[PDB]
Amino acid sequence: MLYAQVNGINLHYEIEGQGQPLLLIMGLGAPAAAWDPIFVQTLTKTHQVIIYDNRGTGLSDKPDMPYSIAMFASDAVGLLDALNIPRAHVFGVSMGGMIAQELAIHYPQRVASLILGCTTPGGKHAVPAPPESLKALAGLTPEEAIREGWKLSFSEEFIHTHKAELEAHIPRLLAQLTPRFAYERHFQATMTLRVFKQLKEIQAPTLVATGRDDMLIPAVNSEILAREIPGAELAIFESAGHGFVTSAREPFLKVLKEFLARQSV
Ligand SMILES: CCCC(=O)OC(CO)CO
Repeated sequence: MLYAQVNGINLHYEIEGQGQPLLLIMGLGAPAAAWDPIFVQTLTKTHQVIIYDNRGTGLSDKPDMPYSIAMFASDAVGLLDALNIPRAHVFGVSMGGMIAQELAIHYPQRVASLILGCTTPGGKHAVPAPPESLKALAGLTPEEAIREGWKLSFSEEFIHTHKAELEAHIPRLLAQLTPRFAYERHFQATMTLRVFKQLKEIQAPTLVATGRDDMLIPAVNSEILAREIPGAELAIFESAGHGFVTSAREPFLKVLKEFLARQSV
């Protein structure tokens, strides 16, 4: 129901809670509805949490044009401008983490602190998973694509013991599908990231976090990020993968809240 007009397009967002602003940036082809709800609701107790649909996703406009990480970052800053927020804590997951890096480099004045979740600096120094594995875009229903996607983010035992919790998220994901053309624009956007050499210039206090057994974005990329960014802290969660925000939710909340309690806008 709420929209901000940014760079000539409409971006759907939701904002909740009181406290310092915390902007959450979601990954490849994923709308705000993809956020773990307990994670987001818990953060609203201490922070004013902003979530949103990147262009191409959810209820935002979906222009069929080349997308880039710079463009996504410009959209995020424009959202903050529309909300009249001069400075925000930024947490980005996966491609959202790439957007966050771009924000910290090119718009440092807008970024109070930086949290980089299961992400990568891209380029020849990064380690990707096979492009093949990013086929959670098949011949499958959207529902069965989501269930197959869980195998990339969660262990078999986690999927078994948390079945009801995972399945309850399906309707929220199916409510606004990312169309194939937009998904491809997001995928190509991931190859426009040119930040490795500039990571050392990031001034924001930084936390880098991932699951050790991430099969989609190898966890070594977090070690690379943490090494390059001055003063960056590193949190690797042991029995967890790409879906660590869900499968390591309480340990990550504890680390994230402790990090944020030492920060300000
Ligand atoms: C500072 C803006 C407060 C605001 O209007 O949003 C509220 C109500 O949704 C939650 O933060």
